[PDB]
Amino acid sequence: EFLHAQEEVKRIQSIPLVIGQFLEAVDQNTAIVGSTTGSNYYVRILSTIDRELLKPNASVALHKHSNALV
Amino acid sequence: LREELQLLQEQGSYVGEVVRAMDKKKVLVKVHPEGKFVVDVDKNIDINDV
Amino acid sequence: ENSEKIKVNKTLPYLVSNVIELLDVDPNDQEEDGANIDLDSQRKGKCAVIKTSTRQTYFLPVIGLVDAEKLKP
Amino acid sequence: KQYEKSENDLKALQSVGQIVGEVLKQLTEEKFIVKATNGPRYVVGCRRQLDKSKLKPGTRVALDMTTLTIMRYLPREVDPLVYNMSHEDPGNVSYSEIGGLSEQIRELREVIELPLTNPELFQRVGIIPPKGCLLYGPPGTGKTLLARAVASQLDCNFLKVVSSSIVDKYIGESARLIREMFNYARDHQPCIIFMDEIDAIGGRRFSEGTSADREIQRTLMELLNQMDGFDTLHRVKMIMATNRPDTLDPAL
Amino acid sequence: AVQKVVVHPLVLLSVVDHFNRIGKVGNQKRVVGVLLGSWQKKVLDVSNSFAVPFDEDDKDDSVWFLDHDYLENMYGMFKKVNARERIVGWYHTGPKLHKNDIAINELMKRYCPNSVLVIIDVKPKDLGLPTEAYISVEEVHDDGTPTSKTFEHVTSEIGAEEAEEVGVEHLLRDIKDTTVGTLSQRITNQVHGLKGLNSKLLDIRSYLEKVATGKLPINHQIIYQLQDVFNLLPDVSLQEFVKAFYLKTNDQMVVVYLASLIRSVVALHNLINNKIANRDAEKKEG
Amino acid sequence: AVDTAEQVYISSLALLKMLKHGRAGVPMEVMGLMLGEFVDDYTVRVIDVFAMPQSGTGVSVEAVDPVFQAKMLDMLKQTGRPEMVVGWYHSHPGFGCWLSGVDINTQQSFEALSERAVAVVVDPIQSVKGKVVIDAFRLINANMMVLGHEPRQTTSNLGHLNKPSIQALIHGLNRHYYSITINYRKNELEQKMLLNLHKKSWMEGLTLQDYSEHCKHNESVVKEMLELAKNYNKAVEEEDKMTPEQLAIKNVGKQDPKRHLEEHVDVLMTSNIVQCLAAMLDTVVFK
Amino acid sequence: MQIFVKTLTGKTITLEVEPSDTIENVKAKIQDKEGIPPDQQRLIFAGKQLEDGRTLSDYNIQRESTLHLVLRLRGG
Amino acid sequence: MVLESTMVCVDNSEYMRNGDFLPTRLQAQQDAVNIVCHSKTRSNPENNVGLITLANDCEVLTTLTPDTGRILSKLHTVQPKGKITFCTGIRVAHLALKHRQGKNHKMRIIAFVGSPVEDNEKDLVKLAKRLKKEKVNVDIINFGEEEVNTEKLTAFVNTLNGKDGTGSHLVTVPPGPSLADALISSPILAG
Ligand SMILES: Nc1ncnc2c1ncn2[C@@H]1O[C@H](COP(=O)(O)OP(=O)(O)O)[C@@H](O)[C@H]1O
Ligand SMILES: [Zn+2]
Repeated sequence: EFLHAQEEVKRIQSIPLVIGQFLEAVDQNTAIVGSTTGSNYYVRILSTIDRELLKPNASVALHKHSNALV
Repeated sequence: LREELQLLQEQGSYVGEVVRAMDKKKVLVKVHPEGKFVVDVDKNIDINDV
Repeated sequence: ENSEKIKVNKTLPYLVSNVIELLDVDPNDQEEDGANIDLDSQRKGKCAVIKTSTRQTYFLPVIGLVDAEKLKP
Repeated sequence: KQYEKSENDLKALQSVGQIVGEVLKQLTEEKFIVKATNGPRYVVGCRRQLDKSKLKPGTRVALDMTTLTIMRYLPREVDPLVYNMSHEDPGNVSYSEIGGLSEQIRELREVIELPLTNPELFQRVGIIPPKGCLLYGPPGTGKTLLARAVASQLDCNFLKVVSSSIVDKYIGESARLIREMFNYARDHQPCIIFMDEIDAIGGRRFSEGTSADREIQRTLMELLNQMDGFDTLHRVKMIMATNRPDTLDPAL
Repeated sequence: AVQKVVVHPLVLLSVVDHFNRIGKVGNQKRVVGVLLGSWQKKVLDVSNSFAVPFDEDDKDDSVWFLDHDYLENMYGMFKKVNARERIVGWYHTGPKLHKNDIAINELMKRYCPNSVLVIIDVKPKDLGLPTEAYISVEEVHDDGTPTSKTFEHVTSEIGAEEAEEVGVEHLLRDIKDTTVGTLSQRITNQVHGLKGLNSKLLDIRSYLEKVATGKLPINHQIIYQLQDVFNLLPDVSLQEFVKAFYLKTNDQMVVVYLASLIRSVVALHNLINNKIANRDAEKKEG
Repeated sequence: AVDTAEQVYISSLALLKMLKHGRAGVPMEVMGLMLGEFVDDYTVRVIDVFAMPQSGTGVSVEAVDPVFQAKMLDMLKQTGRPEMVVGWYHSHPGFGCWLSGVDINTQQSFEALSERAVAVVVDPIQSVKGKVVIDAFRLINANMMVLGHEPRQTTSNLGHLNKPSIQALIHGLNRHYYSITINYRKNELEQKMLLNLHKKSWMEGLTLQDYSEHCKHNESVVKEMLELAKNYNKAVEEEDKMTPEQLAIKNVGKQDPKRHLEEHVDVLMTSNIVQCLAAMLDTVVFK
Repeated sequence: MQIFVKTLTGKTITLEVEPSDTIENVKAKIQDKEGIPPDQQRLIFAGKQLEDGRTLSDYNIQRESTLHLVLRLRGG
Repeated sequence: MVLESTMVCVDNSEYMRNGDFLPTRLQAQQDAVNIVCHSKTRSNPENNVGLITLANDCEVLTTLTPDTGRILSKLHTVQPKGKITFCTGIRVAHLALKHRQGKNHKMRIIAFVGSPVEDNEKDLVKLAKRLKKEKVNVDIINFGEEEVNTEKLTAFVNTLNGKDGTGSHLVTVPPGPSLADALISSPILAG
């Protein structure tokens, strides 16, 4: 059921996705990204993303409305 | 994980920099691009921590 | 009834803009039904690209209530 | 007949414009990274039948307004200042009208007219033909008049620049014309560039003067790049004219 | 040659509904329909299907019906709604193929030059891979057959597409499954493997007991082509093959011996990290 | 005359016809009819789904000639049986699966002809390989906006399957229509073959992959597993007394002991065991 | 005279008309029994589209013939 | 105006290749098909016509359709070559007309036999009582040569419509070379 639970999260991408860049991380599962819309946010991240991919200031995807790390 | 799908359909938060605070539990913050705002503090934070 | 309907959807407040250039796209080879759209390749005439006053470029295949001959870039 | 015009306008009303953007790269078979011209970047998809091989890094597409997906790949922009100097010259009597300098009339013919009409003789000796020339002299000797008779032959493939309306009020945006010019000169293959009176944009050098001079010199060095630089040129000829050649940059 | 076909999972289900349409007769009524696919490559694709009326008797299997007029109009509709798609062949639902099944192919080779059948099975009593497909050639024999015409086995597999994997595997939630389980599928795979081995041997001796004694044509088919099967039969435990298991299995034993030697140390980290966290949260609480 | 707790039965062929027509016509609304039977006054059952030739825009979609319509149903009667239209469907690509202002305009057209005409919404974009976002709605009058519309004699269509989503009640629920529940009926015959379509023959169960690459893969994986052990000695010994949520913030980055170390052992286990055990059976069984 | 309007919902609608009547008057009568406006109505007689500018005698539609009623289907 | 489904059984065996009718039997039996399709059209457009042959294969060139222009395309290059085959020729018309679209239409079969049949009387009486069990009326028109002064045919028609039947008839041949309109002078209505 936990592996069925991981797959059902994945509707959140669905490709109308916008692109930001990763900046910093505060604590467990909460970080800061710099969007390509000019401004700067304080977002939440999914438990799915492997944490080895972080800090090159990586290119990241973001939600449109709710603006989280996806 | 099952609860999580609603919580990330929820709006984010801005980040800004405190210039300096003033009286009556307010500060003065330029955000990133825009002007400076006189805003409210939370109930969990203190004025002296700013 | 139509000239009444033209009056309604042609209001006064407008956004002005610039005609950047003009084009003419051809049709394609295959258009299967079910997913058939007239916008894709059912028009072979003229077409234009427009930048607004808000620094935003737009593509429109249907020109509007003007003539493509009278338009220059 | 007037009813037919109204029915065309009934069809015309429900058309919705489309977003213009450029393809950055291909992520997967159905995921694409594009960028709107005004700003931010997106992750998109095509429809089904768009012939996705033609989508390359650097091409231009049209996007849906709401679904925000790729509709059609399109050719390259033109920046209609170029259209204001491409199809703008009116015709002229040919060089039988001019006279008294038939040496220089012949001399221009080998650098422009011959190596595109007859490229074989240059390959036989084995020497690349020259690229650009320079006209100079007192005013009223007919420097502008000579270029009109050359332009009156082609009348389709001739770019004329005043070399003074290039400047602007912004910081970039004067180089951005020059990149668009040579790229338009890249697309059509046998192009002719004509810039009268370089002395506005030309100059020589200043020992760290006004920042406004630095805008001119950075604009000047885009020419010194894109005449020699990395990318070589083919069939691109540049006619240059001025009154005083002493004030010019020796690198030019 | 075609050398495999690719069957999307929208069909194998758009056949069984048509078996469920006329299935109220219960006893026997074979479903025959029209198959739709892609003129792709040497490899071929299968996308869509539809039905066609068909009936046939029990004796004198030469009385059968394919409405050409129904086949012209309804394919003319599917050509109208879909220009990408054209015909590739046909199917029937019969568990074992019948004697009638060659003249049906000989009809519709005038539609596609290589018209291919697909046999499906609504009831796979075999728990193995169903829905196998054939193609007809000519193999004129030493006996003097004017045209030795019999179908040839072609391998096949179930296709996949991004939209249909969504809809199918949503419907798999009515039962439980371990696709994520490593080595739990694997142990079943040799169980599902050797069950297939025993099933083919019980079938072949039933053919072999009949042709030995009393009644069957003893013909110069399988009886020596199956003799070649006995010719291979490797002699496994002999002179130098012993030095293939004692030089190569003990290679793979060391890697397992390495992997256990770390897995025990990894689980030993979780002891001390828990035993520190146990008593030191206790001794500060008290 | 009153409503109830209604229930939308399906066919398994229908949902695959729903999304594949929806996915292939993704950037616009694609339309189709829905074909079934009114089994009682309480539940509804669709068994068939077909589309029609269409013509669309970016904002609207239209059908074309109705001579396709009656001739389609005619040739579905003579092959199989006759049946009944029950409603229709279309897509809302990437939207909040909600009846639009034109989508509602074709419903007083349909509810006046037959009573319980169901509008069905599908989205092949918010649907992942785990689960599908299917949706079906039922128009209600505005003249009975004060009077009750359902008698509510059970709990099955009140608190089950969700409370209505915030992006769908912003247009709809419970104004101008009401939602309806959807389940999945399954005949035994297709249920048995929907179970087994990911298995192979005994050829796949009895392979021995190849011993050159299998030793090469073991030579590969152990080699970086040495390097993972090099990094593992440093970090476990290190342990700055940092109250380990601060250990849990300095590890997002490039840091990865203890995570690949469990991983590659699992790969080296399941590869070597099956490669041995299948080679065991090919001697015991064969000759 | 009587006619028959057969829907795709298996429903038969009978209408008392005249052979000289226009099609839009028949579509008005369908609106009189249903409330469906005539722009949302399509009429098929023997695989043929019917036009409001003609009459029933133009298509040789006579007493107790069978029509086919298809509704407008635009969403969006 | 009445509701039926015309199933015509043409003859392209070899015995049609002679001239005991005036041009050739082929044009003689084609003109018989010309007058019956106009008969079924002017009766009722709801009626429909399908054809079958009695050759080595019993070929459905047209499945049952109300349009007759397709049938007239099939009658050209009919190739009158082959063996007459009878016991499966009714059987392929038997199971064909249970796949009709209008079940109010009566299953009526007409047959054109212009070749000698080698049938047994036992094989046809099995077919005759088979047609009793499904209530099919067949009117056979005889051409040319066959078992002359027809035996096992009048016996077949009578054992088709026995026990208060007489909806099925047997129009024998007029043994004379003449136009096909004189052949259909009595069957212009029925047998
Ligand atoms: N060689 C010549 N023959 C005839 N007319 C000439 C000649 N040279 C100059 N002119 C006259 O000069 C005018 C153009 O001069 P222009 O080309 O502008 O000189 P410059 O380019 O040096 O300023 C023409 O109108 C023409 O009448
Ligand atoms: Zn909509």
